[PDB]
Amino acid sequence: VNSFSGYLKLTDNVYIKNADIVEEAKKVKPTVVVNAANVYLKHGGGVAGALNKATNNAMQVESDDYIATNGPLKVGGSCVLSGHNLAKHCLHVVGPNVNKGEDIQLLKSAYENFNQHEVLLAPLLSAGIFGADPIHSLRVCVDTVRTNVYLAVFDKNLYDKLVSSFL
Ligand SMILES: O=C1C[C@H]2CCC[C@@H](CN1)N2c1ncnc2[nH]c(Cl)cc12
Repeated sequence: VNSFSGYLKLTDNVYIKNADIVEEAKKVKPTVVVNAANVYLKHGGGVAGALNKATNNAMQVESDDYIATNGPLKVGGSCVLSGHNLAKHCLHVVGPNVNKGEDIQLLKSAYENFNQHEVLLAPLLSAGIFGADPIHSLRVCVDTVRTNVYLAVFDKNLYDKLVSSFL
C-alpha cells in the first residue's frame, strides 16, 4: 500500500492520473520523482522547468555542479540527484527530443531507467515540448517498465485521450 490517490489502473504496475506533477510531488513526497531532463540538465521549460521552479532553482544549482563534474548525460540515460522539497530523489531521465531529430527508438532505453526503482512518480517521456506522440510514449512505458509507475498527465484533454485510446 502506498499514498498515491485517485489514479486509474492501466496494468498490473502502471497507474495514470490527470495531475500537475509538481503538485502531486509536493503532496505525496514520493521516494522518486522523474524529471523530463535534457543531456545538459538545463531545466528551462516543460516538466523540468516547472519542477526546478518549485525547488526555487536548487535543482538547477545541483545539476550545474553535476554536469561540471561528469559532463552531459546520454540521450536515453539518467542520473539520480536530490528530490529537494519534492521527493527523496529525482531521477533525471533523457528521452529523445523529436524537435532535435533524436531517434525515437531511444525512448525504450529511457524508460528502462525506471526499472532501477521500485516505485516512481513520472511524466510521459518525450511528450510535451519533446515532440513525441504521448500515446506512443504510454505504450512504450507499459511495455518497458516493470516497476510501479504513477504517471501524471498535466493536460486534461490529453489524459482523457490517453485513457480512451489505451489498449
Ligand atoms: O500532460 C502533459 C504532458 C507532460 C509532458 C510535456 C510537458 C507537460 C505537458 N502536459 N507535461 C506535464 N506532465 C505532468 N505534469 C506537468 N506539470 C507541468 Cl507544469 C507540465 C507537466
